[PDB]
Amino acid sequence: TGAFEDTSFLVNENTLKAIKEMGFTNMTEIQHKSIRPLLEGRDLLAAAKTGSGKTLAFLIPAVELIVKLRFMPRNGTGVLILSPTRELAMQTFGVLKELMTHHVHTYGLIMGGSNRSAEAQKLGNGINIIVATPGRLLDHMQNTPGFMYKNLQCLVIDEADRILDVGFEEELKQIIKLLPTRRQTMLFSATQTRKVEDLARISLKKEPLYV
Ligand SMILES: [Mg+2]
Ligand SMILES: [Mg+2]
Repeated sequence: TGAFEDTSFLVNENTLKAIKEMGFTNMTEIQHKSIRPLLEGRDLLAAAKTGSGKTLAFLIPAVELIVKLRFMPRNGTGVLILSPTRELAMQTFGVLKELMTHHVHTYGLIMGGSNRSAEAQKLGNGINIIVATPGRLLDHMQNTPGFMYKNLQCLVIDEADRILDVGFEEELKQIIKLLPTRRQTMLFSATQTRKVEDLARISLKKEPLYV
């Protein structure tokens, strides 16, 4: 039973209600493979491509941790999603926007070269789930002082191979280092590369692999 409605206990009803209003009925392969285990709290290494429905795969358990632990603007940041490009960062964010329609928790797109000071003032408020792009996020983490990440629960790395290709290998190593180690970490990459396997060691602990 790969339907979405059988994910009620495991995932908040307000999440399923939104997803039902998105027009989805049944889970894709990676969703079925990934969600159940990710809810339990395992670190995933996924060999996924765009079109697999991987976005929802990582978003459902991400929003779940934020709702479960009842995060507030007070609590700083909870989930951190990394995207190579602005196109994908925005893409993922639009989905997040749809999924958060029946939630009160704070979410924002702290990505791309676009008005740095307005983002800083925004993050100061307390943004629970953040869809971001690496190079700019590190800039906030090193320079924006009122940015709280100490409470981080989930870290998602979308299109890992594509992140390295745009030249963010060092930007990655430096965000991960500065992140609290007690966390769930998810790694999605279409192409299994030598470099990809290396930052997987840095990011993950003992992953359930999914192809
Ligand atoms: Mg660079
Ligand atoms: Mg991928």
